[PDB]
Amino acid sequence: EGVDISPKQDEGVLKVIKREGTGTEMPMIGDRVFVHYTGWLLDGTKFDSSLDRKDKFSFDLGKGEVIKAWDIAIATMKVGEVCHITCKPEYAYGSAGSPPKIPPNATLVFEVELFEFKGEDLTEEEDGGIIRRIQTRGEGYAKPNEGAIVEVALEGYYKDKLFDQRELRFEIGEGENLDLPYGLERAIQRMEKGEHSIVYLKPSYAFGSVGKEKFQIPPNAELKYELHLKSFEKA
Repeated sequence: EGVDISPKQDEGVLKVIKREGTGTEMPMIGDRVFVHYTGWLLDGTKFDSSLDRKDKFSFDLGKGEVIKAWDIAIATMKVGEVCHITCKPEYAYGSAGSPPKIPPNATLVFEVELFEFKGEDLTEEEDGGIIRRIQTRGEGYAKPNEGAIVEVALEGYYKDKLFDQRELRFEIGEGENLDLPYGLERAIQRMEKGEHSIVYLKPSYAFGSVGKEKFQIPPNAELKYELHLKSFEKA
């Protein structure tokens, strides 16, 4: 019925906006998202919803945790948006389907409401110390380990102000000598080859209480780094 939002443009995913959202942004790849849904086969013989749960239905965008359609559809939504998505079998379950639930070559339709989306917490303890927003997915799945040699492009911001900008080759576990905050080294260890990302650092994972005098960074400071991972050697 509505706008074709399939990347290939084959009318595979159709979207009608039932209620307009708020704000300019949409979730990007790797972001965790929070929705409520109601879904049905085009014929309307089986029904499903997330509404029965106290908590929102949630997953990570782009990682293939849901039907291709959702990975596509949600990356077009805004906060508070309510929409209707029609999903041709190509972008859902295709030839075989998923017996017993979903019959062969079924088109699916969803009502989806996006409540919340947030970057990935990279900290082992999930304390919100390191948050990543992916700009460009990298090709690879391998990641650096402690002692690896990396080629990075990095740009540090304090209160939206650039203080550090370099293209360097260094060793994981030796960033301190090159004035790189600990959280950054830990963020790199989570990136893939060719990944462009924005990384948010709370003071604890930044320069902490000491600050960094030469970068005009006060003690106890939130840092935004925008960094690119070119290539690397594991050791």
